[PDB]
Amino acid sequence: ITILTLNINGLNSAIKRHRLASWIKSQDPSVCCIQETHLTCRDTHRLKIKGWRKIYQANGKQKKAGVAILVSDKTDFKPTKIKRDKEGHYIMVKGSIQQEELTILNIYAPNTGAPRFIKQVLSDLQRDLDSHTLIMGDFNTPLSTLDRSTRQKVNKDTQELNSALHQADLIDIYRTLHPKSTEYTFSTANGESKIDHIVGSKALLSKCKRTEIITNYLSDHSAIKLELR
Ligand SMILES: [Mn+2]
Repeated sequence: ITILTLNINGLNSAIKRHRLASWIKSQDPSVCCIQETHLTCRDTHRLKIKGWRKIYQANGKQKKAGVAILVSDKTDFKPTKIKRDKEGHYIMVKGSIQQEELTILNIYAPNTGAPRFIKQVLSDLQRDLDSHTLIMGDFNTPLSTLDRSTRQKVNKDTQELNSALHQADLIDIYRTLHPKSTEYTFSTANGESKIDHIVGSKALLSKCKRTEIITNYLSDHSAIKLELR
């Protein structure tokens, strides 16, 4: 299967929804984690993509944040649990694909206090984390020195997040498969950073076949795609 993460930078326009649908069809992911749909909980019906009927969403009441997990019609996904943030910053979906269990946590961290935010979500969802977990999305933080063009060491709050990840036997899959990578998923006029991530259970590393970053015209973030046995 293929799993794809993208911060879409809003889906309140028909044109954005159309171009996203075309891009998804082309990429043909089994499961797609989207951040920043900007859809209100009253507007979630607006997200429909032919070929991806099962769409699980977490949304607040304003046109900000918002996350979705889309599952391909060709994927026989059998859900077992879905947990939605009432504020629209994360959604967890658990289930199986051909008798292989998978836990996916789609996260959009705020641009201030991100590593603290992510650490708190991990704590809140501690009982549902497992040895077949993927945590993906826009963490709004580096995880290691090479995740920023500046090469600054990550701060204390980020170190604390990394320790919490380590205690859960979670690793940065991208950086594990590509240790020397100086790729990025976000930029500004003066620098670049890899703030979008695929984190997962140590036990899933054996199933992780390939991962890559995908630049695109849709958003101010590049996507990350993972192929999983
Ligand atoms: Mn944004």
